[PDB]
Amino acid sequence: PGIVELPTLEELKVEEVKVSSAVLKAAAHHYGAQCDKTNKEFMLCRWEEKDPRRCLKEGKLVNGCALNFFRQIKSHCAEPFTEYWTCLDYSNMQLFRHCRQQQAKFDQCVLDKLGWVRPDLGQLSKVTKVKTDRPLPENPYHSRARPEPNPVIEGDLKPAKHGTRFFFWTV
Amino acid sequence: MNPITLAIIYFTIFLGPVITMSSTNLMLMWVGLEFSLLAIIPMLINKKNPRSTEAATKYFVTQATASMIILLAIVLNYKQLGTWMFQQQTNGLILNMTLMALSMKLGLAPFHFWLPEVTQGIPLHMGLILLTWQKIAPLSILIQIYPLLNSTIILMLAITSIFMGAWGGLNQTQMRKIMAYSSIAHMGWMLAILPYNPSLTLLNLMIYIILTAPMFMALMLNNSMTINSISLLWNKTPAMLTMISLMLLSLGGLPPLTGFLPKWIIITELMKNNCLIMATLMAMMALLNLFFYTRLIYSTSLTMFPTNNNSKMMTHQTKTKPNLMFSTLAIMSTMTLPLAPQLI
Amino acid sequence: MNNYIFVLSSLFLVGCLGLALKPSLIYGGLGLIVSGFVGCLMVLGFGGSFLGLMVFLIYLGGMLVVFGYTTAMATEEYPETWGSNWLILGFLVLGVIMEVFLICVLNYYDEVGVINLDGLGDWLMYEVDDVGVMLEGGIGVAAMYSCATWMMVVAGWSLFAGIFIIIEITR
Amino acid sequence: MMNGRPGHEPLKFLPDEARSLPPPKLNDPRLVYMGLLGYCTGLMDNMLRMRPVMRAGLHRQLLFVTSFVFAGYFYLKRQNYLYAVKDHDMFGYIKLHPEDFPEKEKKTYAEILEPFHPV
Amino acid sequence: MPSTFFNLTMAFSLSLLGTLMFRSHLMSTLLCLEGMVLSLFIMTSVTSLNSNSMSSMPIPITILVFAACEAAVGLALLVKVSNTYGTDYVQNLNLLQC
Amino acid sequence: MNLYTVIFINILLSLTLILVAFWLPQLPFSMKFFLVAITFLLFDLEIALLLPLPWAIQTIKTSTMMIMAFILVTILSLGLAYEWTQKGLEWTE
Amino acid sequence: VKRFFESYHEVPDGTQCHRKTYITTALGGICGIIGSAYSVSLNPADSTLEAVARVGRYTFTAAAIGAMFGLTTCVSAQVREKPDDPLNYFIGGCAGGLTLGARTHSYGTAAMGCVYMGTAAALFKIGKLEGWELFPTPKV
Amino acid sequence: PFLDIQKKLGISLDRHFMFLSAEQPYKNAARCHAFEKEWIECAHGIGGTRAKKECKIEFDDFEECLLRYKTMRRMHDIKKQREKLMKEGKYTPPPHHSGREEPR
Repeated sequence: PGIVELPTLEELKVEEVKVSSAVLKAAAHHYGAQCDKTNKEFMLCRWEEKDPRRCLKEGKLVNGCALNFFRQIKSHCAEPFTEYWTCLDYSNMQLFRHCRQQQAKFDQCVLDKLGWVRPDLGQLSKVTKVKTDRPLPENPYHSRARPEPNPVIEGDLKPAKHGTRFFFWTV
Repeated sequence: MNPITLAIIYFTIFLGPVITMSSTNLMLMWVGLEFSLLAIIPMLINKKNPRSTEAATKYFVTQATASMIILLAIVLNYKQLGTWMFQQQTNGLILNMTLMALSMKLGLAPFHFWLPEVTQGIPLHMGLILLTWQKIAPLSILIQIYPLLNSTIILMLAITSIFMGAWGGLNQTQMRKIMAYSSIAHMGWMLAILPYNPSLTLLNLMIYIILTAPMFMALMLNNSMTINSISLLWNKTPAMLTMISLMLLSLGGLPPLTGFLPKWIIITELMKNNCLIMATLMAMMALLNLFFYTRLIYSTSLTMFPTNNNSKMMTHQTKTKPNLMFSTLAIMSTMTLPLAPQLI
Repeated sequence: MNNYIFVLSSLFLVGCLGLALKPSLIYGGLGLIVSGFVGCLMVLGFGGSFLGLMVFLIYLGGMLVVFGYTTAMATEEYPETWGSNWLILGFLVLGVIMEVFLICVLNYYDEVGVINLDGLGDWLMYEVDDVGVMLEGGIGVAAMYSCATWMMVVAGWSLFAGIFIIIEITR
Repeated sequence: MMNGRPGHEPLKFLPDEARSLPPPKLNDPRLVYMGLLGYCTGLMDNMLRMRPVMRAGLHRQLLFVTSFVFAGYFYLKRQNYLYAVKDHDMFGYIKLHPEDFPEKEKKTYAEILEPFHPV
Repeated sequence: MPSTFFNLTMAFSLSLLGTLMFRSHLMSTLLCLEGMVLSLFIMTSVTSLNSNSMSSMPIPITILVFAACEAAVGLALLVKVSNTYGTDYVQNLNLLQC
Repeated sequence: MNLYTVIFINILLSLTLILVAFWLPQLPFSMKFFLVAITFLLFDLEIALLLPLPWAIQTIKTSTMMIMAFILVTILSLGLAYEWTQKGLEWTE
Repeated sequence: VKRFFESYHEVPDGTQCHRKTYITTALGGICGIIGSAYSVSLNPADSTLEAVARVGRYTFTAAAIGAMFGLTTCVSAQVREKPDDPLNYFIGGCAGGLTLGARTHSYGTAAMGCVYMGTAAALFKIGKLEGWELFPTPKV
Repeated sequence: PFLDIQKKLGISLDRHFMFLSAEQPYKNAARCHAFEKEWIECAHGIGGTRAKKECKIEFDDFEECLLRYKTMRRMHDIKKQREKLMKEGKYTPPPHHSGREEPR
């Protein structure tokens, strides 16, 4: 009962990042602000509409932004960024404790050559509105009308009539 | 049983049902049931004699199977829907299992062959509770879920209880077992009316309680747990008769008393709903309960049996156990028929 | 290693069956320990690590221990072994044959209901939060300390009363 | 049964809505009967504890009587309220759905034929 | 899931038979009770972790604790019985039929 | 698979040892014990209730977890002290 | 599928004796099995031999009762052609109770069963006719 | 329920997780949250027999989300037919299903 719509393999075929989790986890912080408008708008689309098949045009933009970001990081300050992830991936859980004095160096290089500044503590776990241009829908669940409540009975509450109406037990 | 233990156990017994009712979660209901079970067993087994221990084993085993069955029901409902409560969309087998379990937990038939033995092994001040504060929560569970029940088996169970309880009461002399069979029959009446109007089960239960509790007070008086040991009441204390006779005729359900009203309005409902055949069976087989109440009336009041000399040494003494609520409930049972509409 | 859950299930079945075919208690308690082991392993395969280990720690270590304790100190395996075990063993064999053929019968009438055999491995986990921390049963069981406090207080009272009940009984 | 009616204020003995109903004139036979019940209960308690009846426990009898009445009064109020509510809901549903109750106006004995049944 | 679940329900039914039919002992009955309880706890935790529900997980803990205490009092009763008769048999309980 | 391997290995090693062992050469009751086993149960159940603190603590209702913990511990201690005073920990018959 | 018990009223009381009799005999066997199972689970005897002997006694007895009853009611309906009138079922129940008494070796039980079972059957027919429902459903 | 002490006191002890889509601790929503949120909203304001017949289009979908009997059967028939085809010698599973691919 009812067909389902779907996109096609031959479309939605963008050239992914294909980069590793260590590198992503290392570069994230800056990518938290750089390329943030797009990602926030995409998460908003995905949370408003539960239709991944409608929230796609906001994914290719995301990946394009991330790639134009890693591109600047490849042009400038590459080796600090390579030694960094090679220092991280050594550990098991990839923590930011065993690489401190291999981090501020990369940070200062990225800064002295670019107007980025590593976010502070507790700067991404904060709701930030996002100004968009598309609208908000209603009935996102594609729900149906709510069957009408029971018509209520009302009127001044006066006493019984002739008694309890029980067998000759008038009162 | 020192006072701290006594108080804690009485508290848990007064709690189990309160939770079982005030809770809207079947797990909490089952929990309250287990509370009653546990906190009660000791009060049965205090004397630590073999009979008490045996009765405790029987009681515990049956009620354990019952609780586990109800738990199976709840879990199947969970898998089926997701909610911890019963809805109108549950495979009827689950309801039937729940009903079998509740029955075995109450004393209905044919799940009833464990009630007389236990109630004979027990003293009075615990059989009373066993019959009047353990059959409440299991009934609240039904009060909650009456619409979607299986009237067929409910009625078969009820009427089976009627027949078997009456037929056993015709014989049993032991007053404890007699009271047990009477409980069986009255709970049969309730379950018979239940899925049509629950308030009437509430009423039948309250009435059976108001008639039972004072009888058990009059027994606790003398620890006379036999016909030939209660016939001597007219020489030990000749006052309780004018009320015991009334209360037993009531339990029978004679019109001018109150015990009639329940059967009466129940038959009324069953006639509105076209169940007159089973109504007729119930009404024509309560007469045996009436019989073996009359046969004790005989032994006690309407005719005086041979006494025992040392009752003179007794009469030389005095006795001030019989509190006020006994008489109060006796009266508010026998002489309150004019106030049936104000009861509904 | 696709038949995993079905195997554990059949073994729990067989443990409960060896308990229902009441054997000598010394050779029934082993069936019960096996039952608990296999049930915990099933829970674990589903993902309730905390629940499985709680079982190992409480059921076996707490309840079966005292069951054997009480049994030994208060029971005697009188010579009721007129090859009773050797009989109920063949009876168990007949029952297990009955059950094997029963399932091989059912699978014909019911295919996508009772059991899906051709694709048995499927249909164990349905969805899962791939990028989500805090999704283990530890949190649900910890609930009692923030919400659902009624459970904790009720269990506490059950013990608070069971102590008095046991002691007042034994005397 | 009706415990789910619209806004059934839970576990409230007498809603404020039950002040627009005529309370019972204290001479009411039901209250009087409950008084008789209290008196007879005191009598029974005395005769059970083996005490002079009709001349003992006067304070006991007074307490019994007045408690019985002090209860019966408000219980009776609640019951009057329940019956009023039943009647009101019934008439309301009837006014909602008239088609379920065709106002059949009977015919006269002229037009209708009473068949015969002699002796 | 469905296969293992039907099998667990079968195991519950088998423990039911074990409790409803005796072989002249009482510890067997109580152990079958424990088997019931185990199957139930398992089915409940399975349902929960399969629905990904969490708040409903306290229930297995609750019922497991209650089964522990229940079996404890049952064992206490078994022990009183053995110490007042001389064994834990079942055919000794011919009393109360009078 | 890993734990399976390890456990099968350990079992097979032990059984090799025992097979070597076998080839190379060629009562009343004491209520106290039951009471102690019961105490052990009624404490393991407390343990099951009490383990989840390392995750119940990172929640926001500290005013609730702190309390419920104190409650469990103190009432358990009350039951223990009552058992003591009523002589469940004396061993003299 | 319950047809083996519903077919009894595909035709009215009349022909199809070979069917009505099989049905009544089946009910006899059923009630016999059930009563025998109860009286075996309880009030037991010495050997499985005597136990299953009691069981077979009860079962064959009830089977014969149902057979005789249904046969009488299929025969009277044929000869005394006033089918729907319940005297057919009453006479059938009387013959059945009389068979029960001839088996149990008791004229008193014979007559008691005659009266009771015949009236019960007549009332069953009255119900089937006037729609008196048993095991009803709630509609006040 | 029976004894509405809870509603009287305006409190809640158990009834805040009586069903699936209640407030889970760390916002981890359950499986059939939406279908529950619709079933309940249709079964609110009305009582019982109304819902047992005017909420089926909202409850069958829920029961399926919860169990997926029909999806199980769909996939089962698909795989049975595929096996029969690979037996008769007409199918030829491609790589993306047969063991490899060019993934992300």
